[PDB]
Order: sequence, then structure tokens, then C-alpha cells
Amino acid sequence: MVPDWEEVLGLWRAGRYYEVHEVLEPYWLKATGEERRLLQGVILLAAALHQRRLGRPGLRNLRKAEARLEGLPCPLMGLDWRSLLQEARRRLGA
Repeated sequence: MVPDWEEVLGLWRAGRYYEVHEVLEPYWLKATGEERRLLQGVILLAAALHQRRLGRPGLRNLRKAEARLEGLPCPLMGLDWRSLLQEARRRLGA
């Protein structure tokens, strides 16, 4: 199975970071290789953004996300993850 990025992107844009996590976690757990790195990276960005919203440190989740996404082809699994990373950096002030 693969995620419905249109559904995920709809949650992401709305800022529903917990829900993005809920949808992707099952896929991440069963994923392998680059697909697993992609899924975990998106999950980590959502986590960093959720933490920033709470006024807490999120740069640690961001660096981890960057290491997971670093070097991946784009798009991947039909997702333009670079745009998500770029947006996350702007919102996190990084």
C-alpha cells in the first residue's frame, strides 16, 4: 500500500500535523529503503512544526528529517518532498 498524498497534503496545508502523523505512521512502519526514509522524514518535519507551535524546540527533529531526506530523488512515491522541507524551514526560521 501507498499513502494518498492528496489526503496528506490536505492535512499538512491545514496545519493538522498530528493527523499527518497518524496517516503516515502505518506506512512508515512497513516501509523499507528510500520509501521508509521519505516517510520518516515527512513525519519528522510534521513533528518539528507541531513542536514549534507549542513554543518548544523543533530543530532537532528538523535535522533528523534533513538527514532522512538528504539525497533522495524528488519526486518520490509521487510526492514533492523538497517543497515540504522548504516550507518547514521557513516556518521554523531555519
